[PDB]
Amino acid sequence: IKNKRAEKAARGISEEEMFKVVKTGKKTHKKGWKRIVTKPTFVGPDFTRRPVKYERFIRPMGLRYKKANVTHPTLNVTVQLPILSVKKNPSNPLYTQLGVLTKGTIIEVNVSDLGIVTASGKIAWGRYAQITNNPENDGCVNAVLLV
Amino acid sequence: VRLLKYAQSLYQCKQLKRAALGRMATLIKRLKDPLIYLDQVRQHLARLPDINPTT
Amino acid sequence: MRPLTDQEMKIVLDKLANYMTDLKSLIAPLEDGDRYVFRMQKDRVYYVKLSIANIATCVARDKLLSLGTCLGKMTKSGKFRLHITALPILAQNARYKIWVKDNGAQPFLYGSNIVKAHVGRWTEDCPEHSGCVVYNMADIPLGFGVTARSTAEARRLDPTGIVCFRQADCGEYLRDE
Amino acid sequence: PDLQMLRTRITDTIRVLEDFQNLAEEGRSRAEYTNQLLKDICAYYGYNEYLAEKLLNLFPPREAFAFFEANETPRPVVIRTNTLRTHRRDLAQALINRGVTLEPVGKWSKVGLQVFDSKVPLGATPEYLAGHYILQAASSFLPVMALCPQENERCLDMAAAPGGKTTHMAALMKNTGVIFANDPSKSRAKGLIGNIHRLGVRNTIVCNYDAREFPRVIGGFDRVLLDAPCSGTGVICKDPSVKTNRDAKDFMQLPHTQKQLLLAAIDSCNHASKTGGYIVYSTCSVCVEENEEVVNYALSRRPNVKLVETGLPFGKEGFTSYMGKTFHPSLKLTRRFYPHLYNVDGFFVAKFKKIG
Amino acid sequence: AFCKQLMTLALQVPEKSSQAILGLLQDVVHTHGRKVAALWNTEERKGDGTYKPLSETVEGSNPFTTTIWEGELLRKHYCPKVREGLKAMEKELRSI
RNA sequence: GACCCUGUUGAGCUUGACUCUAGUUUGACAUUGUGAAAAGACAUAGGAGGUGUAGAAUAGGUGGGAGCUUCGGCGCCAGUG
RNA sequence: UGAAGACAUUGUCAGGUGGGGAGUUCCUUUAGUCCCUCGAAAUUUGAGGCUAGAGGAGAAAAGUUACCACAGGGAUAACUGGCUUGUGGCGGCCAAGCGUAGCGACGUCGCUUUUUGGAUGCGGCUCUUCCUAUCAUACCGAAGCAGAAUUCGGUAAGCGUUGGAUUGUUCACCCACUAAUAGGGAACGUGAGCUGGACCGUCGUGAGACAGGUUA
Repeated sequence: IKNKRAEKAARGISEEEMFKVVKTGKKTHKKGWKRIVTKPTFVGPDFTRRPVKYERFIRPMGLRYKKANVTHPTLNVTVQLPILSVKKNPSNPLYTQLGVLTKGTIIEVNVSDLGIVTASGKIAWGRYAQITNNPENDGCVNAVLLV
Repeated sequence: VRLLKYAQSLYQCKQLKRAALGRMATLIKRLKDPLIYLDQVRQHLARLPDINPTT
Repeated sequence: MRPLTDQEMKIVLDKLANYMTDLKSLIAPLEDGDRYVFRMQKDRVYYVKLSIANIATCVARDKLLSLGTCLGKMTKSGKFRLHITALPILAQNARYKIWVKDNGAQPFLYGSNIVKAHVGRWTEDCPEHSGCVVYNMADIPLGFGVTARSTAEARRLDPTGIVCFRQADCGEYLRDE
Repeated sequence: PDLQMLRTRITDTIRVLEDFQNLAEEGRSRAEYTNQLLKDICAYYGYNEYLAEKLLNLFPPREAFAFFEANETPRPVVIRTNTLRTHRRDLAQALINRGVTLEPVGKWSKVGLQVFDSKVPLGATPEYLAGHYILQAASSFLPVMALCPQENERCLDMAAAPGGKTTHMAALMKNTGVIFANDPSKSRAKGLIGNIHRLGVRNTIVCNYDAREFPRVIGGFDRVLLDAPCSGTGVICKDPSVKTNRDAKDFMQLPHTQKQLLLAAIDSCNHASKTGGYIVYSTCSVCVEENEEVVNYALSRRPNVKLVETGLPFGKEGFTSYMGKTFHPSLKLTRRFYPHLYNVDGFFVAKFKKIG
Repeated sequence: AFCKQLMTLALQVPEKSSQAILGLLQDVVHTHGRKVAALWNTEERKGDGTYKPLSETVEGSNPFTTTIWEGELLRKHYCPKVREGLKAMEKELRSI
């Protein structure tokens, strides 16, 4: 997998800055208006506009995670794969909407490099994986593929 | 250090410290062999004679 | 779709007259014997030509998702909220105008209030809570809203001071993507 | 294995196939050589045997190698200006003042502008948010200049999912006429509506209907565009799954739906149109089963439709014949677009007049 | 809108008055300029609608979706005064 | 600081029956004529035809065929399809 | 009696829509026969069709949300205190045992992770005393430790432990003397000394404003 990646290689502003801008635009700061979520999250697109429902949740650059360590059981192997979307967090609907990564969290992972052959002769390009560590205590995301 | 900046409890800070210091250790345990090779070559160079090229 | 009722059109025209100067221009008949109308599809109002509406009726209710220009939505409490999609009409026939420099134009798109440190041009004799469309230095319509103070108070105001209340901006197009 | 060694071996096999008569082996034949090259390219370029073989039959060795290098390499940035709001000169001037590197995409489009590198996010620029330009592709530019829509007409964008083509239609009709923009998935119709409202279009009707109930719902459109859902062998750069996820079953279901869609478009246009009776069929694939066989089917099952000159600046003619099947001679009027020759996504276009 | 309408008028109106109209439009171009340069540079013609000549209101008639093409007759009007006035108009349009 | 609940509000989602029908809209047909000038498709009778890749070569296509013969050039045969 | 004119207008059948008027109380998924039709490619498919499970009083409005703004109600009201420190997490293998499938340390393998060498967003100075988690000095053990200069470790707190550049400040890096120019506590007030708002009211609210009042 790593040699394939190596040979393939051979071939906006952050929400903190946006919030500071809005604050410069607005005189009066309501007490505790800035509600930063202190849990590691996944976002995806670099620059996006959030709904007014969730425009108060700030997700820090230092806490954004884009890549995870996924283990395939049947073919015992751990590979670094990119996270596509946070699918369900069995702790809070708000957490799964904001993309909070907690223990036992179902996420979508790209398994394109792994090369899983399916029944129809397809090639797997996205699979569910359960995060089985505590990313809030460990500066990493560890997940087991549900295959 | 960034994660510690955004930490929220003593347990979280301890786990983050333990993780950081242990990740650095794993890196060294990976760099076992080059250290041995460098020690050997260090000794051999320290024992090499001085030969002046232009004399 | 369904045409607006009398009270619904009264509310919509109240908001439109709050923000615009002439409205018989909007509802005036055109050269080809056609006129613009108002229709409601799933608590959204759409400004659209009568010909387009009459040719759009063939579409089943569950399958019509847009028609013409979406002016805004009627909320559950029976009030009309105008939209950045309805900005172009406001630019065409705006009542009060506020020009912002780049230093406030970028924040306005990010979703911040307009400041005296940002304003670059006013419209003389603007009352306190009036309808002002926010443009940049290139006469490009950037948004719309309601201003905070009058012209004299804004002039006398601290340059780090709110002069306009943000209500809608072009950044929501970066949202609904 | 050693994929650099395999690149070298691919080069050797290509020269061997080029000069087999002079440069040969004791008894190894073209069949063995091309089979080895097939396996080589399947291994290094991550293509399944079926699709890799299909593209190998599509092109001469050198051209095939260029095609797959191009498919590995991404396309440049390209944007379309809204003639409804600004024009190319002022838009380019403003963007350069903001600090991005642009230059006109060519002499074939007067509305397109190629972007190389940028200092400001292209989708966050104030002009972009005001609806001055849209991030589209030149391949997507092509079908509308095939079907230039005149003012005060009824047009049917039978599949208008991104929105760029519908907005460009609105630009050329000058916000006049009626455009039925249909997309059979609410989620992507959301982005369609967003783009329409950002770019300032007032003559669009967005429907979520299956594109094949059109002669039943409205019928009688002056002009129709049909960007047929396809296998995606022209945007393999953007969608790397196509390399190994397209099988025989797929290349049998996809064309049946495309054939039904083309029949629907033919039945949806009107023969008695004062200004235009045009169907324009476009496809994002480069495979012959996907491309021009649906055209042959259309000209074989509806005699009242005639293939007409495409009016596009560049391209290569359609294939009158292929491995066994002979098409209608007139198919040469169609045009094909490939990345290796022209730095554009691979498309196929076809223009039709209705007579009956 | 007034520039376009006055060019049409000057096309259809007697010599001395037409000279006056050309002078007024020259003054208008001098004062405003950049605002009305698009009426003569066809590359800046807006395409957000079609010009409506027999309109009812000034805003209703889309003025920037058209081009002042009258010069092609007012340069061959019989009066040297109006001809040189149009020449001065183009001169200052050029020296904008 | 934080947490739970209620009321109003915004944001979003879901539901809001069935049968005819005004309105609206698409296609076809009809009144309904006299002609003239153009275009298309049907009627024959002719004439002429095919350059994706490789294959020497511009391979409509199918059918038989190992011999063809203005009796010297061809077939078959080896390719390459 | 004149003008217009083979286009209009008009009529009929087939449909699309119907939040308006009158009356009354269809598609999608699942499994099966390889049972029929319809398309499509030729040596096979996709869509309908059959059987019976699952989805979709009634234009008045209704249900819903770990979301938002405002108003209110309730619980909690500080907090750690034989705490803290040096060795990451996840999954597999092994695994004395417990047990008779489940928990299971140390190691090993996989990810982080490799075939060529600025971060930070209250600081600073003087003196007393104490700690050692020792920078130097004293004595030791080990090192290709020839000599010299050293590195790591041990006992040791008796004795001492700077100045620059830079930055809002600090650290990192870099630069100069020096034997070295160590780190901490004085116990929720970091030993002693010095220095560098919330309540009401009016009007609003897609939004705040008041030389309006009161008050610790």
